[PDB]
Amino acid sequence: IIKAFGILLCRLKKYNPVTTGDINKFEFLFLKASYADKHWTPPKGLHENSGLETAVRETLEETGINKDKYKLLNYQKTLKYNVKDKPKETTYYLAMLLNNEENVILSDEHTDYKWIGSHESDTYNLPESLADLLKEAEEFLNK
Repeated sequence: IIKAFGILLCRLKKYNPVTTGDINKFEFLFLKASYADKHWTPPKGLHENSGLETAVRETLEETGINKDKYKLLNYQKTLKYNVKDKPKETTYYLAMLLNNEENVILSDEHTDYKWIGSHESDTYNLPESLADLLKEAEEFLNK
């Protein structure tokens, strides 16, 4: 079972079109893989040798954002997918930025970053499981 771990990093939206109803004030960091499928995902990476150690290191390497720049919230999820018919699990840990204006620094693994919401799932061509992830995360963040 191949294991990947990432941090689902959220921030507060800088603007809301509507400030009336029950709304989604939050948005998650998504990097666009520079190769192959050009996948959009949260920052993540392969376990080596704690899943959170993995998450924090790969998030650092992938975005330049260290653990001290964000607060790990009490929510997580595991997505199971088969890679070339080999069982894989990716666990994401919700974390919110302390500074809403923290700047993403990409490595050569990605070409683009966007802060998105669960409603933008299809536009970003996210698998139903990552959309589920975003949905649940928003449920948690807005409760």
